[PDB]
Amino acid sequence: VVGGTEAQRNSWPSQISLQYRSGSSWAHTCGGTLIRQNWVMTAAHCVDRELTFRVVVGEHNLNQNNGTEQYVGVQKIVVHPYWNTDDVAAGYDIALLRLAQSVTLNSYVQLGVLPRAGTILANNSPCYITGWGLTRTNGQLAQTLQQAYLPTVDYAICSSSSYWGSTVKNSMVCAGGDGVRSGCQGDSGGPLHCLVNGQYAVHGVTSFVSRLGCNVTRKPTVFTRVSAYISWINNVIASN
Ligand SMILES: [Ca+2]
Repeated sequence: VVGGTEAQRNSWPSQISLQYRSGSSWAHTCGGTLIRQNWVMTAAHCVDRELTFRVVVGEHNLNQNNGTEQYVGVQKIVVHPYWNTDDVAAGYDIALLRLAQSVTLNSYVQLGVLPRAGTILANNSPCYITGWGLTRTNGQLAQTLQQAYLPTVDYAICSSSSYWGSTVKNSMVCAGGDGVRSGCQGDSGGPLHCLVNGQYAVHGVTSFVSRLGCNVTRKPTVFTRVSAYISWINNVIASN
């Protein structure tokens, strides 16, 4: 997260850290959202490679023991059937991970609230992006969970020539673009929490930013619109 601030520890309890094994050590690569005690929602491009993955819930500081963490392996990876790794702009950047064991829900670990199917947010709706991703373009990961206020930019405006143009689809959500705050590498797969009817719901899965950089004016961070995949998500969890 570029231009963010440290989140209160465990204030976004559904946020998870997706890590892969590199030799005898582990490295954070993406964010994700705990949607069931044994299911995590993340981006398809995060699990495109054949690596050994593990999920960490209740995490805050990646390098220190916070006394709230739970580590669990990944038993199954279900990528959306239309996902095309060579065309992130085509959409479908979403994947569901079945955890090897069910995590224990508590003060630091809770399920994320998903939107009702088809829900579209009005322009400039209040949302927050969270993650341990780079704090600057071509920079380094954040040690502690970061958050940044990132209001939405409706489709009509985001898909115009002044912003992303035809690179964005109606199956995506755009947020930010103020040139100061944005998601960045490492935030991928993470949530976009938006205030709807008094509660924060996960409306987006961080997908991509401009090749020019993370925080670019009129180049909002783009997210997979969760509300367009509710039926798919329910069908996978109900038959797997
Ligand atoms: Ca920690």
